[PDB]
Amino acid sequence: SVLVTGGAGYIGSHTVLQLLEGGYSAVVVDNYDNSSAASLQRVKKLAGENGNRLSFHQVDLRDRPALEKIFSETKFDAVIHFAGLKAVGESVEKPLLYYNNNIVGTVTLLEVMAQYGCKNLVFSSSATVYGWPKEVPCTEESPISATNPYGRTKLFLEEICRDVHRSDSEWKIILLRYFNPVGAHPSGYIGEDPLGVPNNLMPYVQQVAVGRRPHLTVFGTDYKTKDGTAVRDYIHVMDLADGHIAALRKLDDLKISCEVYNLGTGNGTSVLEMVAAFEKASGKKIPLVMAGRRPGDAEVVYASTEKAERELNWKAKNGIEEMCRDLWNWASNNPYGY
Amino acid sequence: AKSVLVTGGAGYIGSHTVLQLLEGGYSAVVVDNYDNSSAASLQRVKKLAGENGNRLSFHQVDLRDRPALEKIFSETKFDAVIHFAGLKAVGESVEKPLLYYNNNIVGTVTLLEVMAQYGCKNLVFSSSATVYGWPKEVPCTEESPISATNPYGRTKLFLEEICRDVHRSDSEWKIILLRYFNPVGAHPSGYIGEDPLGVPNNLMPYVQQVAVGRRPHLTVFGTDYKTKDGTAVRDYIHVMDLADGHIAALRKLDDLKISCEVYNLGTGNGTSVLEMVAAFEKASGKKIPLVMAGRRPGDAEVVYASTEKAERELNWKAKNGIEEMCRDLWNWASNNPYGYN
Ligand SMILES: NC(=O)c1ccc[n+]([C@@H]2O[C@H](COP(=O)([O-])OP(=O)(O)OC[C@H]3O[C@@H](n4cnc5c(N)ncnc54)[C@H](O)[C@@H]3O)[C@@H](O)[C@H]2O)c1
Ligand SMILES: NC(=O)c1ccc[n+]([C@@H]2O[C@H](COP(=O)([O-])OP(=O)(O)OC[C@H]3O[C@@H](n4cnc5c(N)ncnc54)[C@H](O)[C@@H]3O)[C@@H](O)[C@H]2O)c1
Ligand SMILES: O=c1ccn([C@@H]2O[C@H](COP(=O)(O)OP(=O)(O)O)[C@@H](O)[C@H]2O)c(=O)[nH]1
Ligand SMILES: O=c1ccn([C@@H]2O[C@H](COP(=O)(O)OP(=O)(O)O)[C@@H](O)[C@H]2O)c(=O)[nH]1
Repeated sequence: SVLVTGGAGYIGSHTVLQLLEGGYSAVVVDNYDNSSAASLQRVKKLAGENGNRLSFHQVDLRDRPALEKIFSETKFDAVIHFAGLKAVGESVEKPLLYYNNNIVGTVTLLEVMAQYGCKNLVFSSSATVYGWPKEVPCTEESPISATNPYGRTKLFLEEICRDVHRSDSEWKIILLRYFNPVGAHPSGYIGEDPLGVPNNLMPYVQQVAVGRRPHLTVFGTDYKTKDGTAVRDYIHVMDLADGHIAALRKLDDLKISCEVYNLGTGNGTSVLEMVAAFEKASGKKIPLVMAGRRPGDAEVVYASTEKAERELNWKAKNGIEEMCRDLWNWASNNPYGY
Repeated sequence: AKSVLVTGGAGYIGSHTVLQLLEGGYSAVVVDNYDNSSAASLQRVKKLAGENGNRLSFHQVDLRDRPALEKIFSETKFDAVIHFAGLKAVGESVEKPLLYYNNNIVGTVTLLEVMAQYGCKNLVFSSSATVYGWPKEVPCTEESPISATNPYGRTKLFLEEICRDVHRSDSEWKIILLRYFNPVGAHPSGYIGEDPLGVPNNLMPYVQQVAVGRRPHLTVFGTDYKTKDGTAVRDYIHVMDLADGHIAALRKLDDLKISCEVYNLGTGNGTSVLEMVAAFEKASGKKIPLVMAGRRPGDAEVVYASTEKAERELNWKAKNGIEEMCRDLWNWASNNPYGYN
């Protein structure tokens, strides 16, 4: 039995489905800031028999009575915490919004969790905590420093989790630094369906590919990379989902405390390479506006996979070609989302 | 004709600072939740401010209570906000980090948001020398590396960062981050001073608690340091001089080429824990039984301020020395041994 925060969202979507399919039970809480209930209806059907073990509610983590009601009626073995705003660029423009939602929401969740004696957490952290890396592939113990308010929320919230653990050794925490999840379930029955104007690269791309946005703005062209565009470690959302189930099994291992794990593929890809990958998979051509660097972006970021392999027995198995096929497969069949 | 909201204004530094605002011609509205104070301090500031008492207003309000705070900002054109409110004990922060993060960050964020809503984007923030961490170079300059070593110190580091983010987001904001060193003492009248609720975590309130007989002994946190007496060295400033620094900061806030500046408020001198205990014993005539214990989680070896920048840009320099600090502490305590009764 698992509480999934922001589980109507992109990665949450997929992870819930994986939980359901792995024998677990799931309660989702989500305020539908960047998702709708409709995504979980599709996870329900897609999950088949196991779909009877999913239940979901419209709750803001900051609504403490609403969240208390949730933990009242169910004992949680673990919380998986995906809820938050996640856009570097929105961040720089709207810092309070982000410290409000991410830190206040999370602090409330940690407080309620303790109050009801659920003290095992998997936390959605981000490669953004590496800020602008000095070193080729970012290890877990690389220097941690943020560059923008979203980065700082995640960095701050990791430090806050370390502080909780240290205060109270009943707590079992795993911090997962996701690099750049992309793709969809290969069925194409679910996928990324952000509300509002999209912020992430590939939901923006899919929407341009389908008529919903006029062009993709490329953020920066003078980077010190082989084609001038920024480089990221793009990872198949389904691999990312699976790594959460491995986090979950790791939670009651030997003597875990407050462990951090990168979840990436270890390979860097430029924004243009991603475009071109997407165009290969889609056969559609993406109009591009070349713009300046987006405030807050790192230049090259990609994972060390070694710690996650050694300790979670987890590795990503899909490559770019798969991520784009699955995305296109979801996008083709679901051009307006849900 | 100037109007100031003081968060945490019932507290040690807030109380003294509110008094100096009043004597200074300012009008002050205080919002406190009496988590670590009582109304008595502001009753007493009123009387002491004399005629200027008429310009003090005090509401009992938690910064996290957004409706209440909106009400306050509705009814009064505030020219600037001094934000003192928060939990401050590093020992408690380690045991209860959520309390600290919750109160300190939710509290501040909600204030920043209400301020921005009602067009009051002038902030003077209670930061702390604790964000200097374990400093490589002393004196500690406003340019030096910043860092925290415990939850409390994280709330100040993180909030400075947030203020910096808010500034970058929105150039209307003018923000001074005041890094207090170690406030000590009381109004020389003896009529007000520090009175924390429950167990004091700061060194000198704990000392005066032992001296009047509330507390059996002072635990010395560290005797194995690389100081002249092996005890931790800090920069202790008269709270009354700290308060004048706020007046200096408010004046400064009315300068064009300001946006988000750090100023140290210290004396620039270091004093061991045992030197402060010796100086208090001289001021009071009391013996302070000492338990020698280990270092406190996060404590720095040596921390004192560079005063250079605050001298040049704020036109402010601490005027009281250690003897004066201990004289007024004792003048307040002797007569109010258990605080506002
Ligand atoms: N997608 C990425 O590239 C990436 C990379 C690293 C880390 N992350 C983090 O992973 C998590 C999930 O990412 P995602 O791509 O699934 O984002 P998403 O927006 O698809 O999902 C997040 C969900 O959180 C919900 N939510 C937001 N604030 C909430 C609140 N206060 N209370 C309740 N629900 C709330 C949203 O409605 C949304 O459904 C986030 O914490 C994000 O910051 C994402
Ligand atoms: N005193 C020091 O040694 C020192 C050193 C560095 C920084 N500081 C900072 O200076 C500020 C003032 O310190 P102080 O010595 O006056 O402490 P204090 O405890 O006397 O003052 C804090 C005041 O804030 C109030 N308060 C706390 N949380 C509140 C909330 N959520 N809403 C409303 N009121 C709230 C308390 O009731 C109290 O009156 C604090 O922010 C502290 O962290 C103090
Ligand atoms: O409209 C967009 C969205 C993203 N990106 C770039 O694509 C990469 C992936 O960014 P995204 O926002 O998806 O994730 P982030 O790396 O910020 O977590 C980065 O180099 C972004 O600058 C871009 O150029 N245009
Ligand atoms: O009960 C106490 C409180 C404080 N200190 C020491 O006194 C100095 C100042 O402590 P305080 O907490 O007042 O100041 P901070 O350094 O936290 O701002 C530090 O070296 C503390 O270790 C101590 O020995 N015993």
